[PDB]
Amino acid sequence: GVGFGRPDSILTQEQAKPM
Repeated sequence: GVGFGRPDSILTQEQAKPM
């Protein structure tokens, strides 16, 4: 999802890891 430090969903962006 949204954020930084490895992806969720959109595969090559990154996420804050609450998902």
